[PDB]
This record gives sequence, structure tokens and C-alpha cells, in this order.
Amino acid sequence: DMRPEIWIAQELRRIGDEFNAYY
Amino acid sequence: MAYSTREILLALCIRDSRVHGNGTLHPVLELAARETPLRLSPEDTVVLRYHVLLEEIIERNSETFTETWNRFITHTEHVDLDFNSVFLEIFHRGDPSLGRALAWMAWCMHACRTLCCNQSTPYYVVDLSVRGMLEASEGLDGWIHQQGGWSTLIED
Ligand SMILES: [Br-]
Ligand SMILES: [Br-]
Ligand SMILES: [Br-]
Ligand SMILES: [Br-]
Ligand SMILES: [Br-]
Repeated sequence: DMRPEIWIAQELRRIGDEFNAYY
Repeated sequence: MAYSTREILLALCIRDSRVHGNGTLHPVLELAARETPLRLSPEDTVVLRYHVLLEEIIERNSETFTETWNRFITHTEHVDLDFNSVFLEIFHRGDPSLGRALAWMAWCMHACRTLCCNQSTPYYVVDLSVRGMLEASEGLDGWIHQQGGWSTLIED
């Protein structure tokens, strides 16, 4: 616990990458 | 131009609030605008354009944004400090790139929307979260300067 923040950081990295080729 | 991430984030959150459920500003957004010397208009063209991009990101990922936001808010003990931790875990883990910056902005704005929409969310949560997101986002400053600024980025 302090492990959710690192999950969120994971997701947003993926979405960030996803976006990069998709605009 | 040369506007900070803080001002652009705050202009997006204000713009958003205006566009959402009767368009009034939460007290803390009035405050942040005062204390952040908010020099950018929320109905300015950079802001309106970025609003579109972030709103798209939020829709493409509607459920992830919701889930991630709830896990955060139901588990944090100091919302303030916790915003700074997710920021670092995103950005100092292999540079920043456009999408991560925009995915973060999207996330902060979405978070803000949820707080200001829910009439029963306690003031202090809305307050610390907004302060939390604006302060963390200062970290994008140097890197968006390297790219010519926010207006430039959306110009090309
Ligand atoms: Br204005
Ligand atoms: Br996306
Ligand atoms: Br949505
Ligand atoms: Br708190
Ligand atoms: Br560092």
C-alpha cells in the first residue's frame, strides 16, 4: 500500500505509449 | 506564450468545470487561479484545443481513468504527497514523451472533474488534489521548454 500509485504510473505509461503511434 | 504546465493545467481544469454540470468553479479553482498567478484564459485557443485532446484520451480510456482514480483516492492518506509519487513513477522511468505528458494531463483533469462534480466530496480533498496535481506538473516545465512550449507542441 503505496503500491496503487505505482499501478497508476504503469497504466499511464502504457496509455502514453499507445498514444504515441495513434497521433 | 512560454506558459507553465501549472497555468495550462489550471486553465484546462477551469475550462472543463465551465463545460460540466452547470459550469460553476469550485472554490479551490478560484484560489489556485489567484495563488498560481493564472495568466492564461481558459477559453484561449491552446486551452480549447488541448481540452479536445485530453477529453479524447479520457474517452478512449474511460474505465482505466475511473479505476485508477478511485484506487488512488480511496487509499491515499496525504493526497498532496501522493500526487508527486505517481508523477515521478511516470516520468523519470525512461524520459518523458508527448503521450505520457498528455496522458498525465488527461489524468489530472479527469481527476479534477470527478472531484468537482461529486457534491459530497469534502472540500479538503478537492483542495489538496488540485494543489497536488498543479505542483507535481511543474516537473514537465523543463522538458516542454526543450520542445518550444505547449502552444508550439499543439501547433505541430
Ligand atoms: Br478569461
Ligand atoms: Br489514448
Ligand atoms: Br469518459
Ligand atoms: Br489528505
Ligand atoms: Br530527479
